[PDB]
Amino acid sequence: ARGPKKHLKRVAAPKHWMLDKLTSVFAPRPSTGPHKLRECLPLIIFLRNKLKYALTGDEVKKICMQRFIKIDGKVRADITYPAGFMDVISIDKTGENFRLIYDTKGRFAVHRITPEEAKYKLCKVRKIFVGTKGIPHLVTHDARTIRYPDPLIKMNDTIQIDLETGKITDFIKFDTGNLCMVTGGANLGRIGVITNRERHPGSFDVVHVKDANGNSFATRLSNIFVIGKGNKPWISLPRGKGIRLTIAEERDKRLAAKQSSG
Amino acid sequence: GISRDNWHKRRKTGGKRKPYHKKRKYELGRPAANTKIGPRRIHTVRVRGGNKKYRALRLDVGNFSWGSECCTRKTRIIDVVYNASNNELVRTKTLVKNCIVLIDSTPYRQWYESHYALPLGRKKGAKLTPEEEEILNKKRSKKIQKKYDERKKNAKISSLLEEQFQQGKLLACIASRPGQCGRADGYVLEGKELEFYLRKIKARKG
Amino acid sequence: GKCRGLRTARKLRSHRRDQKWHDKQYKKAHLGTALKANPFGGASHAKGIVLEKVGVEAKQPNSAIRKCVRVQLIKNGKKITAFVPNDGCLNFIEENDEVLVAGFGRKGHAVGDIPGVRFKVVKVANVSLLALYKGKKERPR
Amino acid sequence: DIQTERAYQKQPTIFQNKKRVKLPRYYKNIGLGFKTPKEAIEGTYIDKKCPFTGNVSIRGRILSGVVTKMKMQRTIVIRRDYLHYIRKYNRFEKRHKNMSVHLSPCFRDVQIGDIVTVGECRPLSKTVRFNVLKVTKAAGTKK
Amino acid sequence: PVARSWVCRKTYVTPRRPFEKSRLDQELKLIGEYGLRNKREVWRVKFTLAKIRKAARELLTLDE
RNA sequence: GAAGACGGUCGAACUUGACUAUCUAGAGGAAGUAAAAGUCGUAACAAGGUUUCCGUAGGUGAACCUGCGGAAGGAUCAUUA
RNA sequence: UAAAGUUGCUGCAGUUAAAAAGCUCGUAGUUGGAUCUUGGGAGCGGCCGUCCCCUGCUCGGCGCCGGCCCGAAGCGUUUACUUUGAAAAAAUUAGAGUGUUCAAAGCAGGCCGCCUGGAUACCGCAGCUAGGAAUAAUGGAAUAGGACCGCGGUUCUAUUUUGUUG
RNA sequence: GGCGGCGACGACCCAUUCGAACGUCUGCCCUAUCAACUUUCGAUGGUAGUCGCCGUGCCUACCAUGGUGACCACGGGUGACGGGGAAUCAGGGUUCGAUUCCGGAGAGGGAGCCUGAGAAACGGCUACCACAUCCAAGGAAGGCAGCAGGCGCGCAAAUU
RNA sequence: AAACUGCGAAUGGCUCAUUAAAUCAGUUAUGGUUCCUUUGGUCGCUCGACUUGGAUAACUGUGGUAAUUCU
Repeated sequence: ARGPKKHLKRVAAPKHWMLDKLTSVFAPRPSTGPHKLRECLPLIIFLRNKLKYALTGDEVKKICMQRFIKIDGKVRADITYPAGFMDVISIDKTGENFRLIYDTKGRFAVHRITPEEAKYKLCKVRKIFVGTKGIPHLVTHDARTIRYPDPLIKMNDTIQIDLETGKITDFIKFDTGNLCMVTGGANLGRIGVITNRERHPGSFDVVHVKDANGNSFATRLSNIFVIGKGNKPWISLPRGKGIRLTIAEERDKRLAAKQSSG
Repeated sequence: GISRDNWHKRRKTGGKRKPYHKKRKYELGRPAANTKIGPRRIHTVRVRGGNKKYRALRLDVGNFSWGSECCTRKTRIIDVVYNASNNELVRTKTLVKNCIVLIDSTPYRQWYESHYALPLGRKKGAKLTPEEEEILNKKRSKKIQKKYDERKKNAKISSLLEEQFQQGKLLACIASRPGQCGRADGYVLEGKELEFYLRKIKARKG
Repeated sequence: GKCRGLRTARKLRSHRRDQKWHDKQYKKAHLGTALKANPFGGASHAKGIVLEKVGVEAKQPNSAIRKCVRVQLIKNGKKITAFVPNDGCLNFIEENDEVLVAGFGRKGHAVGDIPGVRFKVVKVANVSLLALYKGKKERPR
Repeated sequence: DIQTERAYQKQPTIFQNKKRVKLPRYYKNIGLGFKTPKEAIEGTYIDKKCPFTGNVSIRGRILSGVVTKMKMQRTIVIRRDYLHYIRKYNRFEKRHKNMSVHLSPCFRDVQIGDIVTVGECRPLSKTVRFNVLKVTKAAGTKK
Repeated sequence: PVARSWVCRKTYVTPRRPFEKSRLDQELKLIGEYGLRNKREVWRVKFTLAKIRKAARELLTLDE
């Protein structure tokens, strides 16, 4: 190509959207935004595919242009806006509020929350730099550039920010023992306490994470978030609590629920 | 056009390539600026990404520095003396980066004399007759003259600079890329740099 | 194999590579000379124009006269003696007729009693010679 | 020794015309647990491509190979032998790549046979993407 | 580029010897007994069993 | 601030000659293969009527013949103090 | 493409069926003798089974009258190998669920507003990671510029140091 | 007369997303009737510039004599776009992959460039070459390897 | 409506001719670069008019060429 791509083929789309392979040739190419192409859930896919308010994409136009969908605090009239991790989708006329947190299976769950909870989100810091006149700047995973943060906030921390203002409240240091939502790789959606960050100078730093049931796994650092101090999370978790019960456990727990419920 | 292509060239091994693609744009070359001494003609380019680049084609003024004691002044360039690239880019008076150029000294001489209050260059017998800077060699209070004398303890200049300042022509080295930035800035040579380049001027000349 | 070294991958591959050329079925397919000298140019079938009807004397043992058809191929301009199948089907081939011509069955080798005839006539004037023989299609003239 | 070339030879960082009444040397730690040699810190030479006293930054890959040729100015040829698995024959074949590698004159005691450690940096020249980081002499070679 | 499936596989395999008397007359014994219409209806069942029977072989190699 | 020109640069193309990858025409020559019954012989298979064969020479209508050395795949596993 | 073990790594042949160079030397290639740790300490089941241990020196917590037990860094023969981990587009293939009426398919669906799915496996080689050290290579001290020790000499160097300042 | 709300558009720079570009490591079919090749019309490297978005013999000037190869370079061929994949299939394999996804390339062949963030763009322009259209014969216009459709080519492929 | 302006037209689609360490793939680098757009910063930080100037198109009119989305 001799310039940037504007289309995205349906078969080329990221797997976690769970678009089929018979409705169209194309998937919605996410609008350029805070989150990456492969990590974002576009608004259209959150409206017509998950919540199923709309049927078509012209329906999602007729909902979003009425200025109802308020993604993390601000109204969005773009059907392919990249809503991503921790972002709070406020549909005001239904009085519903959703936080995009990963189900323990790779896909984003529909996780309803209290409006009292919806007022804040939690942001992983990507880097810190010192701006034009000794002014410490602070770039997050959703690119929310914050000037004059608390000086004890380091590179891989998280920051509980208030959406109505956009100011930090409290920050979780990246320390051993803290809860961790894993936001990349095979362990996507998994929750557990951070056990051992193993430093590999020049290469990628792996980070071991012990689960709540004790089923310890590992991840590359870059794919790791922190959601709580020790064992207590700062969000509401989606059901399953980021454990990833095995295919055998899933099977007999489907059999058990299928017979017991009736 | 004039291309900047790795693929027109023989491989490490000595075997020659075939082009799988035709000349791309982003492999621009552009013709050499070949900037000269004279009244300012600086053309602008539009370059990769809608950015600007300042083709110097004639350039005389230059913001040269005098590192030894921190001062840097806009000064007229008079000659190209030496180039470590080609011997022709001295014959053809072409300013490039790491050119050795004769520049004026009078901004530096005015500074030195308006900071240390010592007549620098200036042969004995030859006074300053018009009475301009004879006023700016005297006429302080008590403790301001004291400050100048305490500072004057550290006003010994090198023998080479003292000889160059006499002719009104210092030797300076272009640190800018006039074809790119459109400025002929740099630094005045001192010490073993100036010893080296005076030997190379002396080597080629005689 | 006659070198069971653990570090002998290239000798074993490079030997096999060299000794595959001593196979007929390989040497044939992996040179131009078999695909060039092929009158059909590597094609399955080929339309050509009948320039005479030819009796070919059957082999040593059995002794009939095999009614074949001398063909100028269109694509190449090359000369082919192509056999005509079942009883009395040379009566369906007027001279200067465009005939579709296939192989005989043995991948360009001479078949049965017929010396150096590798081809059969399939259709004549774009009408199938089985359909003319069974009388299903009539010859358009 | 130095100022052989037509242009003057100096480190671009250190300024050597502070007013008086030895040239101080710029050097850096390369990282990745590699000790900068004493020769780089002590030395008089100037080499812009040296990963201790030059404008080059080592990142990405760290390789190793036996030195083959020390012929041309300030660079050598290493020879990296490896075993390529052909799967049909469940066997390996001895292959080699011989890359051109820049050899900083902080490493002086280098002979053709010494196992040299190299680090990936920006392209120095048409064929050279590796500077030398340390030198281990061939097994035994002391006399 | 189109929104069509393409995914489709055969549900039978034609047997290697086309004229085993023992097979021809055991597959017609099946067709008569169970009122099927051609040997494709038999090779369809035989093929499903062979895929089941292939998957079983694959799992019996694995450790308990 | 338009035309236009000098110079540089990228460079299609064109002329001239050589090198050359494929295809094609070719007087004539010289082979090979294929036919049901052509001519001269009978070289080989029986000690094939001079044992056959190898290498290398020369010769001759043709198979071939002869010299020299070699082989048994020989027509002798042996031949007697 | 299989059948072709008629291209042969698995796995072919080479006295006479096609085939071992006239013979030998010979460099890259390929292959290469043996040898370098073992006994028991702790515990269970009914003499035999399954586990934990048989490297060492800067920063703090289960404690103690400068250090003892231990936690976290950093140096630690070098590789192949094996096991684990990270990471590795979907689509295809295997494969979980699901009566497209069956099926190929599909990614849906189920229940008198609620519930549920859209799993998982494989992804040679090369690269990254962490256990094992058998097998194979490589190494170290042999004119001693050899260890482990404490000592006495010599060139350049953090200041804790003279109430605050020469 | 002075103070302000909700937006729209604009804007230097930093960051972010979307990429792009050039680099690292390792991996490709046949061929030796291709064994030496590359190099003062750059071959490998040094030094200093020019150019370029930047790293680089990318290019100039002066240097040094390198660089690659029996672990097959170099040259030639390929009915060779590469890959994810396809067929076959005890276990090994063999063959295919123009073909809907990824990446590359080209718009009759070469070449040059305008605009723009992004093009050496061809449903943009400028020449040349080949072909071809309209012409009051002065001139003008062209690019279906987009969708249909036509001719031709063929064994071989659909509705203007 | 037209017209100026802005944005797009560099995506999509087609084909596979060329191309054999090239393309491509896995794997890293960009501490060597560029980046419309979105997103978030930034946008009285410089100590030195209650809104300015000349056009040009659409429109009207006069055309020319056999002919063009010519002008």
